[PDB]
Amino acid sequence: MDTSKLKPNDPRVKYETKQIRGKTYSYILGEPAGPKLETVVLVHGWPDMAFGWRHQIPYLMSLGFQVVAPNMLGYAGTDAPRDLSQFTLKSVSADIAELARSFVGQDGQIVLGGHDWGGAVVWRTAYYHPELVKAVFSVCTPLHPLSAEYKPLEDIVAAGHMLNFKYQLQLKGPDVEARIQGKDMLRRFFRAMFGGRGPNGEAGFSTSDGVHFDVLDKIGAPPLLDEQELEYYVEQYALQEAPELRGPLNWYRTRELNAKDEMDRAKNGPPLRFEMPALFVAASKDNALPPAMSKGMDAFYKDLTRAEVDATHWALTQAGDEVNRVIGEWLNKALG
Ligand SMILES: O=C(N[C@H]1CC[C@H](Oc2ccc(C(=O)O)cc2)CC1)N[C@]12C[C@H]3C[C@H](C[C@H](C3)C1)C2
Repeated sequence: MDTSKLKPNDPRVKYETKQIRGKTYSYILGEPAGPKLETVVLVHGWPDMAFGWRHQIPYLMSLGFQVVAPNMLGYAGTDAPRDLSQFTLKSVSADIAELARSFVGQDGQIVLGGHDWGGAVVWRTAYYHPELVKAVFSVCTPLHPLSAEYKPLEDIVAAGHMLNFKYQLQLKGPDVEARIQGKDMLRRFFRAMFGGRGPNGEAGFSTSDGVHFDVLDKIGAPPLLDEQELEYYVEQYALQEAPELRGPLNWYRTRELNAKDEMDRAKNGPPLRFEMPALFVAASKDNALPPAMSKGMDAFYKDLTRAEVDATHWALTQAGDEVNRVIGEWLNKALG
């Protein structure tokens, strides 16, 4: 089979929905070349969608894997509940567990991979559902420990800490949700988020201040999406009810809910400990998720493989071939 990246509306895969824990979940389903060896579930982040795995999906199919890549809660053809408790890592992990078992059966196991917010999801899924997850990998996103405390991000950055996360204040508030509505604004947003620049090279997004709305009308073509890829992101995001970014931005509105879930697990529940094979792929030039942030993470794993790829945040695509071979070689070791 052709292993080149999925194009928009690619015919090598199926596009389906299933009811999952009270929500319509849409996903990409790729069937294996040859006998099915494993099922791989792939979890994207923000502001991405299942199509963000376009380089990995046909590659994994060619190796004999069934691939299920959902549009996560809030995104594209998937429901965007009003209730923020649906957007917690624990609830979305349970969604993933039910969706995965709808393919492999309740007794089955999966390989689970994530990027960005999806990487945070898959570490929690392997923690909440060890019965299900045979092997787990994350691109860019390292492990964070179980939250023992909750402090508003406002106070954290006001104290001079976690300043590379300050854009999340803007994302969780009203401004992006209110201003980025409709296809034409979504297109400008995606030009910014995938590397487009203004007439004098100004960025459309920063980790300090978030989306730079005044740059958006003059932002040029993104280097990390071709024109039809850009338009597919616009079209798919436009499936959401106005305001279209409510669902995706709800992921930044769960800090307190997630903390409450995990302060519990951190006192009664089992410790964070991954006995199954795990892979962490860092990205050299990710300024939100720099490799240095993964420093103390190996102690939580019996069997963690580390890799680094020379790419920005959008490593699945910009370094797609290298990421593919890191994953494929690790799976050779992890599954056999
Ligand atoms: O915020 C998160 N991703 C955004 C994705 C888009 C990027 O913006 C970019 C990136 C690159 C470019 C470019 O190449 O030009 C432009 C804009 C900024 C960060 N990810 C999380 C994932 C987990 C959970 C929570 C906290 C922490 C760890 C990071 C969210």
